[PDB]
Amino acid sequence: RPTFYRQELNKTIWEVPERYQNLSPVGSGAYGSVCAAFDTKTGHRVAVKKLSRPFQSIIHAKRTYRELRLLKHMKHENVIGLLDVFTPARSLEEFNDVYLVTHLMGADLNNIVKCQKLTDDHVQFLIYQILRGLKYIHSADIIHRDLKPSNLAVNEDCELKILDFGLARHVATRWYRAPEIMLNWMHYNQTVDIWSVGCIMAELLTGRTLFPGTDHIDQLKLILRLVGTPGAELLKKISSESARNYIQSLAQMPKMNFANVFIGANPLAVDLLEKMLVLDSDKRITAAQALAHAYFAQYHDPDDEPVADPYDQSFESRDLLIDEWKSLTYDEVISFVPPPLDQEEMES
Ligand SMILES: CNC(=O)c1cc(-n2ncc3cc(Nc4c(F)cccc4Cl)c(COC)cc32)cs1
Ligand SMILES: CCCCCCCCO[C@@H]1O[C@H](CO)[C@@H](O)[C@H](O)[C@H]1O
Ligand SMILES: CCCCCCCCO[C@@H]1O[C@H](CO)[C@@H](O)[C@H](O)[C@H]1O
Repeated sequence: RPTFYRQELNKTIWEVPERYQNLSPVGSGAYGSVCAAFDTKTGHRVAVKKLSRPFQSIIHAKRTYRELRLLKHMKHENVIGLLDVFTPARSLEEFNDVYLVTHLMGADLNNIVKCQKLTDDHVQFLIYQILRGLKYIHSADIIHRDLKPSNLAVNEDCELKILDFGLARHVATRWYRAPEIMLNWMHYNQTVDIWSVGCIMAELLTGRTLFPGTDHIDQLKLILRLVGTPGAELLKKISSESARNYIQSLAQMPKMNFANVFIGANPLAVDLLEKMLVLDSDKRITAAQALAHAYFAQYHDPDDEPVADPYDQSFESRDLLIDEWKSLTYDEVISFVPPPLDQEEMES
């Protein structure tokens, strides 16, 4: 067991192994509090995330366990991978905090979009990497649920990683969210993530948020203006008569021609955007289909787009006591094994 030390940053107490020095805040959010640090054992900068009140309620306890299970499973070049997991607790009875460590990226995608106007080639490589990491996530029967520029970060080579997963089941921008999430549809497709990819791609191409809604209804207002009011084939799938009547009451909006909306973009990029930003989720392109789209011809390698090991998420169906959730999390902390050092990291 390493020696821990305590330190206050922007009003939150941090207790970490001595290996981690130079703690500086990165951000404070609903996910948790996040610091940058220098890992004196590896010589790399890391991001450290302290779970906020992990066992305050059944919901929070399950959500803590969910996040740790998820992150322990993720081993892919374009997905956040866990370098370390620790708690200052010496015993399960003392167990009340969880810290998660990953490599510190250079910049998130809000900062790249504000820093430069990306070339088409850059947009290809960034979106390709998101879809590559997404193929992996969907292959484990996971929906990310919260792809957005601040959950996407890159290094000096524009190598990209998908970060924090959406932990809601059954503060946080709406701008990249699939309309069916906002409307309580309840049996979501993995293609909610594909909707979010399309919103991101649009923004990378234009420099501007595609759908910057002011609130929940505005968000859907802006979506329907671009993709149109729902077609007959989609209306067939909506049980509620009152819901259909309200839609039929709207000013009927046609789908806009994306070639005109994104005028100047690579026609292949526009074609791919049309296949992502479809209202009907059954008709959105999948991550694996999108990687085979001609827009990615320069980067697509069918033999280097790996899939995930099966992911046992039978826990999602459990209703357990808070003490069991806390206990199962603690077992996961204890059993964690750090990945190996890279080959490039060692010499002769
Ligand atoms: C110079 N560098 C920069 O400015 C930036 C670096 C990053 N960056 N790099 C990695 C990383 C990981 C997380 N989350 C996290 C974590 F900290 C630890 C373990 C697990 C997880 Cl999911 C977050 C917070 O989520 C938004 C930001 C992160 C973002 S801007
Ligand atoms: C008031 C206008 C809102 C329109 C929202 C679309 C209605 C979505 O409603 C959904 O329809 C699904 C299929 O019938 C059901 O499975 C879901 O329970 C229901 O919420
Ligand atoms: C009708 C109000 C505007 C929102 C349209 C969103 C339609 C999303 O598409 C729907 O996704 C559901 C899964 O969530 C599927 O069950 C439905 O089959 C599919 O049509």
